Amino acid sequence: TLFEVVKLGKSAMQSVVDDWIESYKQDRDIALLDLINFFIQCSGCRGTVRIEMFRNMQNAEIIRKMTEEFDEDSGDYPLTMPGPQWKKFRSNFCEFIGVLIRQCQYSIIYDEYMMDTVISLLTGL
DNA sequence: TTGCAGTGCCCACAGAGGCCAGCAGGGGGCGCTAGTGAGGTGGTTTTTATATGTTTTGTTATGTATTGTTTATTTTCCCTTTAATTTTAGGATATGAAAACAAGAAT
Repeated sequence: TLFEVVKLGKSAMQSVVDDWIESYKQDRDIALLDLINFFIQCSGCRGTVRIEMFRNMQNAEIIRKMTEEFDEDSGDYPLTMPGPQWKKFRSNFCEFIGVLIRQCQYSIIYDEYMMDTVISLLTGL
């Protein structure tokens, strides 16, 4: 529930950034799954990415499936819904990306693992 | 004149072939109808589309609460100066205790 944790009043953004760093050092797959799930539920898609469906089958059919499994109740998406709670949601989202990527610049960002999948999925979407 | 060898004629029943009704062969043209097949029109609904009313969303303005700012009255740390207050002899007191005297008592 990293989408909800980042959204619903995160006390310290660097704290959950370090939590994601610790989970990635523990196991790359689960932290990558959590980051992808965070991005998908940040896109307004209420579908949840699973371990095998992230690991095995590719990103374009993931995009097609989440287009089929968007599960909307309205046409609005979290980038345009009214204001306050969602405005601070968007700010926390941007700051989480910035702090998470910038904090790993010393040793983690040269493992050549997360950026391939992240770039592929984000480019496809 | 006759017997014999050969001819004439008349009939008749077969023999034959045209005449004729009967009958079957292939094909042309009409009287009439059941049964679909398709095409056109009308009705129905229906579905898209359009417009109106209500409500939801976004924007604006006012009031309250929070943070900051130079005063500003504590307040408090640090002097130099007294006002109790304490300590050390120095003399006087007192209350005791021997010491001498005087008074019973004994020898």
